[PDB]
Amino acid sequence: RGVQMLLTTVGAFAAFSLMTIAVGTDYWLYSRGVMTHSGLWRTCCLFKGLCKQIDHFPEDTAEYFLRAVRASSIFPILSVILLFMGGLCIAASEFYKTRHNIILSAGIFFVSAGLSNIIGIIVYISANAYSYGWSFYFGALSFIIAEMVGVLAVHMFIDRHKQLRATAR
Amino acid sequence: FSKPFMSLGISIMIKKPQKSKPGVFSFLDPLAYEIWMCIVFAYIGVSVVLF
Repeated sequence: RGVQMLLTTVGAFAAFSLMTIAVGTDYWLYSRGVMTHSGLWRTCCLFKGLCKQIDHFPEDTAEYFLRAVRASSIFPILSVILLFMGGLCIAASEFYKTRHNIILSAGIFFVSAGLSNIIGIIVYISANAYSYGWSFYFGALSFIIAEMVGVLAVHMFIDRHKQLRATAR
Repeated sequence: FSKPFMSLGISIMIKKPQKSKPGVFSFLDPLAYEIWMCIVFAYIGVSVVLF
């Protein structure tokens, strides 16, 4: 009962922590004119040690729209804020669960936040056009943990719904 | 001079490439080595949507 809820809570916490680490640094790696890492905000070379914001958006209208989406990381930041809101909703629904319908909306918002994070990962991969960083793999692992946590959350929701349907009859 | 016993000319010397065809690494050639991971991620995401 509560063990699966605690597992879902620590999975959401670990996914939020890995998303924070993906926001932080070392998201990608690019050999400049020597390798250099980047975390979608600034770049740091491997002189060696100097760091600066290399996320310069200038140097069809769909190319300018894609550049505006890739600039400032509009998708994954709002995705992480939506994951924080879903985690706050799950924490508010864990204690004193009066209404048995907020968990479904919280899980739906959590799955939509995961889909938006996958869309932001697709944007960050499309804007790259050599190696990769470890925080990209950490964000992918957080996406996998978020998918499994959403599966476990909707499984607990349909179990609680079946329990309510059995007790209501 | 006597008559030439062995005639010769000018040819071209190249690096003589061999059949350097690897195995599994030649399979994931034609698209990328990174689009497939996004394909698997969208696959498991759509399975999450269906479930």
